[PDB]
Amino acid sequence: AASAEVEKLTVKSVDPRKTSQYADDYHKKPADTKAFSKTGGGYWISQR
Amino acid sequence: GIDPAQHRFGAVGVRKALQPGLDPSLQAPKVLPKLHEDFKATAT
Amino acid sequence: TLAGTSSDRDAGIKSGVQTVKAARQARLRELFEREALMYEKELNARGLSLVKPR
Amino acid sequence: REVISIHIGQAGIQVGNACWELYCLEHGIQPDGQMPDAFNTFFSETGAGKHVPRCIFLDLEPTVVDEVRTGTYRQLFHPEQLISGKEDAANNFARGHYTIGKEIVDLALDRIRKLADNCTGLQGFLVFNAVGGGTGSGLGSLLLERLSVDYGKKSKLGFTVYPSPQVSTAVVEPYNSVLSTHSLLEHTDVAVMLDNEAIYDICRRSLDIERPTYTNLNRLIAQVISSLTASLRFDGALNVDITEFQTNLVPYPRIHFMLSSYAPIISAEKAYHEQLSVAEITNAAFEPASMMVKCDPRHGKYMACCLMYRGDVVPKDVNASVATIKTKRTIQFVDWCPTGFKCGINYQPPTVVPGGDLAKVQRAVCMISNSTAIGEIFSRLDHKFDLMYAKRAFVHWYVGEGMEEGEFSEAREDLAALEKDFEEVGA
Amino acid sequence: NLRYCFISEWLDPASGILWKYQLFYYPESKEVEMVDIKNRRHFLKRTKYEELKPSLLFLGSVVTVFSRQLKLTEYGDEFTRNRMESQSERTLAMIKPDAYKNMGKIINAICQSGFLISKLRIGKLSKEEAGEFYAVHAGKPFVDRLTDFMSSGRVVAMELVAPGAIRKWRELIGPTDSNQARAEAPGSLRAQFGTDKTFNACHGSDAPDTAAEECNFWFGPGRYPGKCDLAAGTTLCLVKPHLVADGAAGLVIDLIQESFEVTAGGLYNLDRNAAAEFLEVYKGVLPAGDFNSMVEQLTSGACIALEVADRDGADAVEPFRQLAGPLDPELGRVLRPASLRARFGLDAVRNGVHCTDLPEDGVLEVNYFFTILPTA
Amino acid sequence: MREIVHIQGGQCGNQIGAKFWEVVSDEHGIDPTGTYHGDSDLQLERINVYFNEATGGRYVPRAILMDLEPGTMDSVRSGPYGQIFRPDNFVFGQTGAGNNWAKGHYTEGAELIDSVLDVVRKEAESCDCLQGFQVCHSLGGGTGSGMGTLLISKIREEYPDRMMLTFSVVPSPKVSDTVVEPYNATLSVHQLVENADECMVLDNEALYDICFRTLKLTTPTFGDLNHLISAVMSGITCCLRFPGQLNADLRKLAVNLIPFPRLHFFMVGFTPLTSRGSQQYRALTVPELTQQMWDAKNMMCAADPRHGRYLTASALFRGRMSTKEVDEQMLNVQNKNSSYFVEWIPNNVKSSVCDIPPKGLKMSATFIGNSTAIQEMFKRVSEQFTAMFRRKAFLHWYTGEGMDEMEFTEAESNMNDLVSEYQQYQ
Amino acid sequence: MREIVHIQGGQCGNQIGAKFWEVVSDEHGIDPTGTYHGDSDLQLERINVYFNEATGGRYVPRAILMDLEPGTMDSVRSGPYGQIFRPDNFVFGQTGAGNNWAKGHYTEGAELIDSVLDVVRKEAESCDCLQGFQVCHSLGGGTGSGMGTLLISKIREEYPDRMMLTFSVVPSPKVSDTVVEPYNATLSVHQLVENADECMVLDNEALYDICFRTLKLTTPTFGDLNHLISAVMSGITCCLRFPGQLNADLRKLAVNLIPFPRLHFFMVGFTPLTSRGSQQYRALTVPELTQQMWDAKNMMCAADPRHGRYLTASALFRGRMSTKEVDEQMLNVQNKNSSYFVEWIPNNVKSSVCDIPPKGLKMSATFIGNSTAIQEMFKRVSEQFTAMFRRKAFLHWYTGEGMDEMEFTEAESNMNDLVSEYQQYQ
Ligand SMILES: Nc1nc2c(ncn2[C@@H]2O[C@H](COP(=O)(O)OP(=O)(O)OP(=O)(O)O)[C@@H](O)[C@H]2O)c(=O)[nH]1
Ligand SMILES: Nc1nc2c(ncn2[C@@H]2O[C@H](COP(=O)(O)OP(=O)(O)O)[C@@H](O)[C@H]2O)c(=O)[nH]1
Ligand SMILES: Nc1nc2c(ncn2[C@@H]2O[C@H](COP(=O)(O)OP(=O)(O)O)[C@@H](O)[C@H]2O)c(=O)[nH]1
Ligand SMILES: [Mg+2]
Repeated sequence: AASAEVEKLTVKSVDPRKTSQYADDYHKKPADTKAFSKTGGGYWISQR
Repeated sequence: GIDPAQHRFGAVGVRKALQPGLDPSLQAPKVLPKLHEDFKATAT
Repeated sequence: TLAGTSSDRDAGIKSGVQTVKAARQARLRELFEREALMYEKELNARGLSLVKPR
Repeated sequence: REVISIHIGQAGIQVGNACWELYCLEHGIQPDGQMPDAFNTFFSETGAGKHVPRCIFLDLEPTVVDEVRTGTYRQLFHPEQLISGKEDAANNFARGHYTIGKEIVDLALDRIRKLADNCTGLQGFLVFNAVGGGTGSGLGSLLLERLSVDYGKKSKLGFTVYPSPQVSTAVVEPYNSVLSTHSLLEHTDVAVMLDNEAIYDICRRSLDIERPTYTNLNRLIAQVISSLTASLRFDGALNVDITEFQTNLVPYPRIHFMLSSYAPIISAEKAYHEQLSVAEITNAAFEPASMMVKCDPRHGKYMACCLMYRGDVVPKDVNASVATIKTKRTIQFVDWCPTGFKCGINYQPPTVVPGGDLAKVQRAVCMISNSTAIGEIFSRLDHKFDLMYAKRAFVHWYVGEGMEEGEFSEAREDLAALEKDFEEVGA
Repeated sequence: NLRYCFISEWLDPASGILWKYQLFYYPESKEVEMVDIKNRRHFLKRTKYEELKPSLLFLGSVVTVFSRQLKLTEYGDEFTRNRMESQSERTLAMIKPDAYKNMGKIINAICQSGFLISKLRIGKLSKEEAGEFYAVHAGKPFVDRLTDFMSSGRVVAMELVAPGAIRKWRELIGPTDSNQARAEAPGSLRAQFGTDKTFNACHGSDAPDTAAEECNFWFGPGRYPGKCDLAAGTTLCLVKPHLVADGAAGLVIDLIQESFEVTAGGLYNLDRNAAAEFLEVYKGVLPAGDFNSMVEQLTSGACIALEVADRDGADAVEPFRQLAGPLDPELGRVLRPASLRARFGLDAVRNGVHCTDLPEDGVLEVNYFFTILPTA
Repeated sequence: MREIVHIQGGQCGNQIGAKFWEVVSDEHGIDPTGTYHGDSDLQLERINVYFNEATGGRYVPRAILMDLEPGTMDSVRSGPYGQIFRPDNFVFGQTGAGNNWAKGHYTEGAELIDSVLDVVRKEAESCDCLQGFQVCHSLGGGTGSGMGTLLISKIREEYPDRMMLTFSVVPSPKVSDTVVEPYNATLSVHQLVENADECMVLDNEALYDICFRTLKLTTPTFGDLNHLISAVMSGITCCLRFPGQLNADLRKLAVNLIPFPRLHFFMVGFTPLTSRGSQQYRALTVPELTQQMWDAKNMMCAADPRHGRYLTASALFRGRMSTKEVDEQMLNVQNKNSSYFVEWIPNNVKSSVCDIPPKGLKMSATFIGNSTAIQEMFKRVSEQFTAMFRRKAFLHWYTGEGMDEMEFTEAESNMNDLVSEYQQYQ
Repeated sequence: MREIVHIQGGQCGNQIGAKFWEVVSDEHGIDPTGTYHGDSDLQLERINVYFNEATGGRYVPRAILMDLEPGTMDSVRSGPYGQIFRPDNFVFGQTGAGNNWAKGHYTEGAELIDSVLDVVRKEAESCDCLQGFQVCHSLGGGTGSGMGTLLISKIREEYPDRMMLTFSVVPSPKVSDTVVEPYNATLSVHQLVENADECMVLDNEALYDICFRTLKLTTPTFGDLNHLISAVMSGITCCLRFPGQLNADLRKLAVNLIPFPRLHFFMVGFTPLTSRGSQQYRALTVPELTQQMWDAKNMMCAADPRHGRYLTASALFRGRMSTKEVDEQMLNVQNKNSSYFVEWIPNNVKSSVCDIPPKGLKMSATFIGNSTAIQEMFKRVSEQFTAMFRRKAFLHWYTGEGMDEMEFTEAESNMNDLVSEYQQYQ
């Protein structure tokens, strides 16, 4: 198994799941949102 | 060992079966073989 | 301040005691997360493991 | 160019609760309301360092609404747009359309008025609801009516969730469905069907989640909606706005029902598995194993299709692929529309949600078609309606609310007219 | 049938009026009943509590029934009188600073030989504080120098309740001259931990009335004499009702006194509203267990709590946490056998000792537990 | 917001209500002293459905006791969570009906019902938006059946737009307390089919069968059976007090379950029920819960569901579960045993999921089936009734108090046309 | 994945199954408390065939014990590896049949078989894809033969598409326990030839002779006999539980060994079996195993195979071997003793290799031969049946319970036509 996934599982071992599905799933850490930028999706076309 | 007069003659909960999370005896062992859990993490 | 006024309960702002209690809970959770990440390695040093929820 | 989005019912506001999560994650907005012009179609910038969405959640039971008022996105909508009633309509079309509607619709449309007034370049509306329930069906139909008499000329994108054939969680949803279509015909402009069992099979087969909750379903539905509006939000090589679906996809004043699909719906390890390119995703967009409505398009003939491409897509290979599609003979078109396609290409790739199940792919496809399998779906619903109505079951709840048998008979013959229209158009 | 009756009083949690609940306890069926003294009406019917030790109930004791802790002020019946005339013998068995360094073994010996500790308190006495004590011995110059010795170290004072309690304690102490006690009986506690006749490790009241007065001096109604709480560099440890009941308090405190300096400790039988506050931060975590169950076990009985401080005086939180080991007794027993939670912690919620967990948190818990609860 | 008031009638109803308020208080985390000491903030948010804060976080139940003997009042101040109640709400007679339906409906009713109507009026107008009323009583007793039944009549005459739940135990011949059980049950049924919206039929026979077989207990005292019915009632009204991924209020459950205005007698069950010796050997999955739900030995009525058909059914799940798993299980059950369900209604099984399990359990269920097998129970009651009525036994204490024979013939008519129409839809 | 449920009937069946589950749990490395403690990962992927994960590594066997007298169940819970079964799987009567086939098939069956059918059903749909059922019972006793036989009939009627193994011991006059042995065996075999898919015949006489000659034991208790039968049963099922260079499932062996629908009575052997004094003096090669395998004194039936011909034969090997050596050894055995094989079927030997040996051994084998020497056993039994039935001894304890005489004549005719067609194909 992936080491990071195993680490995430042992992290979730401590949470009691005493909250609702909504909060437990839609929770976000402040570092989860990346600032907006021109990614390499389809932007190499217009940057010629 | 019976006093013929004072002795009482003749032959003499469900929460525990309902909410077993509180029961201290019925629990997970909480320590398992590493090989077993490494199989389980990919299996389940 | 210790508690809120009458307008705080309507504005939804939590009182001082409530906010300090919540923050304390969460800091504690962080500490125990670190401790669990330590105990997992200490167990795999022996060959045993923690049980993980499903 | 600005568009507002209303959410009616237990299902609609959860789907929207995934949509707005997706939007803030795409535009780099923190859920607390600030960033650390492309957003302008959704978020109005009030004052400074704050963006509030152009939407209204509304429902009659307060439990799911104040679950939002206490969830993570408290600071996004403050508590005055989230309209909440006191008691539920409880799967009762008449109760939602006449009893509680008459007290909630005025406040709702009074709020939507000053939302539109804050807006300046209003494109259209898009609504979110499931027709099986009571609130989403009844007062949704009442709301669409009053909005159509309000503006009329503006496009209304109805993304409805229909009942799946065999997997179903209610009992009277045939009654509520039929009563919903009777108004959804003559009110909305472009109505997109999204069933549940097709999504279940999708996450079972491709994404291989074997225990999927509602979060995963609403997550990928939000991906489809986001892929629909990416042409309005971001600049691409070939942009397509909301007014195009009105012309390109609806050949008749009453035939507006659209099956959606999406590709590549791929997990985090099958992405490394598969070599991703444009030809195969253009293929994968057309097999019934990746459609959002459980129906067989092999049985039907396509009327018109639309293809939203996102990411690393050049136009030569999408042209080559649709050339291969039109020359294949496993699918068939109608003899009316030789130009059966409408491409659209945008530069931004779809984003990932941390804790989600989808990986960061370079490109993606949202297919939206029009066919006659939908005419088959409505007949499937009409049959199971007629069986229960044959014994007059559950009727006394509706009459007890204050409705009668007349609207039942006329909605029945209305769908009968719709069935005739689809079968004559198929010829 | 047999019935033991006591008027107990119970102040409630948010309308201040105290009042008597009279209580009937049946030993044969382990059954407790309650009828309010005022209003002539029943409060609690013939229900099986069976959670109160019959030995534990005595005059002035505090027992919690159905989430209300009501101390038994005094019995009503003369039958109950004779029956509890037997048990309710109280004495003040305080210790001297020379033996304070090894008091864990002493308390172990005490409760393992057989006794009851009702109330326990550690303090440091000022000169006027030691002179307030020993009031009867004011004329003796021997005692006038004793008081200066006594004012030096940290003293411990415990109330012992037992059948024949005054006599058993005057027995187990041994004569005041510890040298002659060493010669006479090695099992005597004074002979075991005594230096000189001038210095005796343990002091025992010789009269019931004298004990009743010194007990009042030490922990009277509003009296909290010689409080000695050092907030800086200290941690809080809770000896739980499990250990209080079984008597492993001596087994734990000597062990922790071996590694750290122990400063301030008391027997606090909390109310539910105090336990909720003290604990309320561990409801987020799942290793601790149900918050409601964990709080319930803590209110189910008396508990000791000591201020632990380290030799170096830098910080005691981390070293004491390594000493305490994991939060679960199973995890401790597997990978930290030297931990005391592993040593005598039964299971998840019946763990032996509770401990502070954060450096920002140690002094907060300590000053709370030793100023806030005690003042109230 | 949505409001439920609770009414307890008769000795059996009062003791059931006592255990019910015990279980509810435990789920919301308030101690018997009336203060809040729970953990999750999900508990604070919907306690207005059952409680009112009085002065500083003190929650009194929104319940009305109703009886005729003080011995019941002692037995409800008996247990803990007994002092939590409302002293004024102890509206209470003094004579005692004593297993006489006429005494509970004509004599003592005339002097007690005005008082209970006033106090229930105060409890109704104390809150803003009523959802419904919830009464717990019996069908065999006198002070429970007749008094509570008139109470139901006067209330439906007062508030005709609110829901009504009635937890009613029904007599069975194997476990039969009194001898006039059919004389009271038939009249209770006669009035309930025209007044109440739906009724949850219970019985002690099935409860003892459960406690013997699946619980493997030794001594199931009455506190246990009341604990089981309490867990059932908490499972029914969990969707109002707790958020879920698919919400189902009381009226929503009623309109999904009741196809005809007279077809509203439900059989109920609960899951999981495990013996403490075999609890460790069992897994916790949705199919594990379903295989015990649809077991006929787990129903709480003396009505074998495989002796008839289901008209509709409902399954309220508690705990974080997979929705796809919920629906596929209901579909598989509906497809395998295809003959045991009614034909002319598609998808007879409505379901709902809540995120909050009961305390101590990881994942629980509550089944409510509106089957046609209830006609067997009404038949086994009506036969006892007509056997006694052919010889007019025990009739004089009833007719001599104000009642007449025509009422008994009307009860026969309504019971009989009722069971004929269940047979019609069978 | 592919699933095998276990059904144990009667006293012998329960004690055999006890040893069987001891040795299987030993192979998969689970301790007698029910948790995993093995070392290799190979054991984990194929415990789903014989177990169900309950909670935290709690693997309960997919077994069902069934009898009529609590002595056997107590002896099951007494020994080790008795604490791992699910107590709900201890489906169990109270009266006791006691060597009366009519008691085991007509009276006590009517109230035990519905219950065992309930639990075996619930245990069948608990898994996804059934491979078949596996029943261990006797043909001499009453509660084993009769009850197990009816269970086989009910099961083959419900799930006719799944495989079925029956390990059945038969009585012999030399080791004779009871008096009604032919009255039991004849009727059970009469029912097995139309219900069971295949049967593995055992007998205590050959086992005693094996422990005398080859094992050279002093006191051959029942523990070792059941120990040998367990090793046989683990040997036949090892293919599913472990990978191998050539895998042979249950249906694969059936279609390889059964040429005609009534020719399905197998005799079994086992290798290696060596005395402890000579345990280290021996070698471990495939020829060494083959010599001990094809020996006539190693069969586990009282039927000398050299008095007949093998219709077919099969050998399942366990351990690291070279299939070239395996196949040439089979070829040598078929070429040398060419008279002992049938002519009109070439290459009468099916083989298979699995790469995991049993615990403590380097290499083992399991022989399954469908020969025609079994007709000696059935003539040996049927002649005793005729000797008793011709003068109607003991007949009335059967006729007085529901059975009639034509059933006995039916079993006679079916036994006779079976042995005649065996003699025909010889
Ligand atoms: N895709 C999706 N569908 C949902 C979700 N929640 C509910 N539904 C569907 O909604 C249909 C019923 O309507 P609901 O939205 O649940 O309830 P409602 O429309 O508000 O009507 P009321 O229950 O009377 O308030 C069901 O058939 C569900 O399949 C969801 O989270 N995602
Ligand atoms: N489950 C349960 N049933 C009860 C209890 N007490 C009485 N009953 C039932 O009530 C029936 C008699 O009705 P009763 O309680 O006397 O009604 P009442 O006289 O009007 O109050 C009997 O058949 C009992 O089975 C109880 O504590 N629990
Ligand atoms: N191998 C073996 N055979 C047994 C054992 N117990 C009994 N038997 C045989 O089984 C026959 C009796 O079967 P029995 O157990 O009485 O069957 P039941 O009465 O129907 O349960 C006897 O001929 C024994 O040889 C055992 O433990 N091992
Ligand atoms: Mg809804």
